[PDB]
Amino acid sequence: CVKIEEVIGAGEFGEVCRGRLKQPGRREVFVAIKTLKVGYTERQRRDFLSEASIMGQFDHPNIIRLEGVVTKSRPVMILTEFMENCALDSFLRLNDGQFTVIQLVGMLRGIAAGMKYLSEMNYVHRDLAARNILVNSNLVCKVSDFGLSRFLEDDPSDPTYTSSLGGKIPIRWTAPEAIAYRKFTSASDVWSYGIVMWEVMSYGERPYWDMSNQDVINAVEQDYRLPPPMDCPTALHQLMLDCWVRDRNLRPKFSQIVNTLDKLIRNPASLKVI
Ligand SMILES: *CC(=O)Nc1ccc2c(Nc3ccccc3)ncnc2c1
Repeated sequence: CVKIEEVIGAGEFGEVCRGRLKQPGRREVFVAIKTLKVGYTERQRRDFLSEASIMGQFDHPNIIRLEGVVTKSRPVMILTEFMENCALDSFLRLNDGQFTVIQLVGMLRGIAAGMKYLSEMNYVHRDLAARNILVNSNLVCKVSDFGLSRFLEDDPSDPTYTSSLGGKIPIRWTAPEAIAYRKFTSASDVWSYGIVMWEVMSYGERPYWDMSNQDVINAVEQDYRLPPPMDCPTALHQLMLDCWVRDRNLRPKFSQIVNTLDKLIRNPASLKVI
């Protein structure tokens, strides 16, 4: 059924590799295979498999699909569909200025559609960032998690994640109430989405640049907000500003985000105003 082709990276419970899957009756496809490390503990086997149960609960075109889970043979495997263009952040950094605005709004509409599905089921992601968005050959963007351990680290002195009692926290992507009081809701994912919008419109620039993680929290509290990226339509920036309102009750819902993006797609002339 499954054959590993090449080790593409490492995960927190073992290795992550590219391979092939032969379904009985269906055509052979390229898949991503997660393996459990040799000499694993009772907790590690439970934690690795529980992450498959979370992913296995979702069926949507903009959410990474779980093909199957191997449990009979040791080491155990998690099998998901292959995403040829890899992580959205690196993909945009390599393809700088190569897409029209319509194509970028299309990428954003998919992420928003995927996040709307998650919000319906009262699922809070807690780590929505372009680094956790996977892209396929048809440029379809999918909300991911529990993937590669490695990620882009622009400056280890202002790391992407800061350790917290409950969990790791990505300062630049997290809502100020989430940072301050661990108030993680679908409204704090909306703040993260706004950050993702800015990542997509800037072709993978670092949110807040040179500013330290502490300077970000302070600037945000003093009502600073990221400026519009170069040649970004005003409507999109205004949408990012709605996502970044301090009052979390005024931020749009993911269904409202989808509707605004569909409205901009229906009237493409509106996207000329910069
Ligand atoms: C270029 C590159 O590294 N491409 C990748 C990386 C990761 C990945 C994954 N990750 C994943 C997420 C959750 C569970 C298991 C694996 N899936 C699909 N394609 C890729 C491509």
